[PDB]
Amino acid sequence: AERSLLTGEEGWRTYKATGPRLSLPRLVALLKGQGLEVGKVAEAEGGFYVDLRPEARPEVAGLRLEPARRVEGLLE
RNA sequence: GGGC
Repeated sequence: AERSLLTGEEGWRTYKATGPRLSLPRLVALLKGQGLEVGKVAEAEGGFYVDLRPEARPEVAGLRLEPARRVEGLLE
């Protein structure tokens, strides 16, 4: 009863990540460093969308994270 | 499906 906005797959919640010196590998490193499991990541004009577990409550210093309402500005 |  909870699906990724990037994939369709159940068990994910899509977040928008923004911040300075952002890049895919660094983003993935910061998250996994907090012991979070990381699903699909996709780059957008204003940052990255990243899938996380719905029960996870992610706090990562240096980044702003918020549940994505709409997915927009994907580089594709 | 990815480790500054």
